[PDB]
Amino acid sequence: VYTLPAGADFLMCYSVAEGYYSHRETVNGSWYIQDLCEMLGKYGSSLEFTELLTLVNRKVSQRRVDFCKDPSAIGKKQVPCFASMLTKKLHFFPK
Amino acid sequence: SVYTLPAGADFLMCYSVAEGYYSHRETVNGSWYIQDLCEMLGKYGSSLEFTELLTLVNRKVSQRRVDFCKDPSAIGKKQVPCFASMLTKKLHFFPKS
Amino acid sequence: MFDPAEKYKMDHRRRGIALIFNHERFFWHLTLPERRGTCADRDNLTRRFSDLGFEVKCFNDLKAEELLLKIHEVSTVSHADADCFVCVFLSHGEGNHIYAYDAKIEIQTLTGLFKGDKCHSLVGKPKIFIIQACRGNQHDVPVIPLD
Amino acid sequence: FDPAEKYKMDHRRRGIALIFNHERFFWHLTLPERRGTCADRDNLTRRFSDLGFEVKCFNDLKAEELLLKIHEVSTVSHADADCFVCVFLSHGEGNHIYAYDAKIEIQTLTGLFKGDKCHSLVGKPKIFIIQACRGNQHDVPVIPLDV
Ligand SMILES: *CCS(=O)(=O)N1CCC[C@@H](C(=O)Nc2ccc(OC(F)(F)F)cc2)C1
Ligand SMILES: *CCS(=O)(=O)N1CCC[C@@H](C(=O)Nc2ccc(OC(F)(F)F)cc2)C1
Ligand SMILES: [Cl-]
Ligand SMILES: [Cl-]
Ligand SMILES: [Cl-]
Ligand SMILES: [Cl-]
Repeated sequence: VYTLPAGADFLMCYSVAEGYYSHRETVNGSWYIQDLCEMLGKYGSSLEFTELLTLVNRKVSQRRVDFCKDPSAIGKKQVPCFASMLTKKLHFFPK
Repeated sequence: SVYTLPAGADFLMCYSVAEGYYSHRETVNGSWYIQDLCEMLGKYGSSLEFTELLTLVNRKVSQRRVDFCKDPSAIGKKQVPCFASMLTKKLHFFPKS
Repeated sequence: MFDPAEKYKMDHRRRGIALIFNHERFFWHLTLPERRGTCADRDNLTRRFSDLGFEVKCFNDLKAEELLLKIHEVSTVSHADADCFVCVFLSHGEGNHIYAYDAKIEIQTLTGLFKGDKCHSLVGKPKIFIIQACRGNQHDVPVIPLD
Repeated sequence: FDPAEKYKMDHRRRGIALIFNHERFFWHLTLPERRGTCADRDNLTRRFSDLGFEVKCFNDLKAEELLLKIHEVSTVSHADADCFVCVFLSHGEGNHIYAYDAKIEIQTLTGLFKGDKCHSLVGKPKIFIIQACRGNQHDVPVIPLDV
């Protein structure tokens, strides 16, 4: 067979791209974990996990800062970022 | 339709290697990563989702190893590429028109 | 045949461990803001990963020594009968570091424990890191498509 | 909310694929020549042309020339294009890529195509492909415990 790189088969899922702030709703948690969990609830046991993370990018991209003591932050945005060193399709079908 | 977009959304950053690592080459036919990317584009570019295709590129580059080097400690060494997605939708390159 | 539809083998006895490091407050001398709502995030992830068959192990406000001991321990147990590994950090960060309660830790130290040469029983298996942390001090700005 | 949603790829043109191909460097950079990059550039040109891209290749541009060319492409109309591809075949250092004579922050190059700078690519994919070493560690071979 072929050997693998010791760094293969990692998936790094970040709330934001390097350089940017991440955001939260006042009480119910971060934008990113709320939207990740909603997508896990609806699609986690069927969709390929990177397809699911792409839906999370779309969902978080719809959010905006509604309330902030800094008025320059109002209306500001976030897109998450996932970095894949995966080599195969990843599914969490029911066991 | 109803929502604004982040100015940084819908970027895809495709790297030959993860941060911190050397990338490799054959030298006649070029880099491991561009050779395997181009082979997958040739076979699957017009059908597969582009991140699905990049995952096949990760698998193909992961199969390679350093066979010849003046540094003998480098023999058998390895590379995995890395793609960073800020995409929000599926990306296909179906034939135009 | 190189099969473009190839899936990771996910028919092991166990899904695997989902580790969650949940950081709400920090050592006063770090002058880091409280992460109000992180307990909702931790509970939401616990439910969703449990529903996907993970053994969820949550740790709240660990200090650097405690967090390193715990993650090192998980890296040295057998994952031979597991499909995969998930590790979640809910905290502040700085560059390529994540904050424990008292100090920051290089992210490469944490992922390094699960690399193929350190964690033989996860070779060929997905290692999934999920990091909720700001990664700089710029706010992304809103745009709309032309038309 | 449709989980199968695809980018709109039915515009008149696929769009531009920009390729910055760097084989040799200003002698005072002490950077090794990139023997084989010619093969990579030609291979990409064929594959992207076959996918409908207008491929525009530049060999061994100096920093000023590279910035002028990429700024030009960021300020033309992509209203009738599906997407944008940009390829760098060069050496790098941290979050920099090398032109012939000097390094350039990758964020300056990607930044030109952000939605607030490039209105006609808003809602469209921007794809950056970078063939460059990203440090001085060789990854090591491992085998799954199963075999
Ligand atoms: C109104 C303040 S803001 O929106 O301009 N912004 C300032 C920069 C930091 C941002 C922030 O607080 N981010 C954040 C903190 C904690 C998080 O986790 C959570 F607490 F669990 F939700 C997520 C995001 C705010
Ligand atoms: C035997 C030398 S090695 O394989 O240990 N290794 C040392 C570190 C750098 C590696 C290398 O040359 N990588 C590389 C250089 C140039 C590239 O672009 C290309 F020339 F177009 F292919 C790709 C990869 C060698
Ligand atoms: Cl998707
Ligand atoms: Cl963002
Ligand atoms: Cl800002
Ligand atoms: Cl091994």
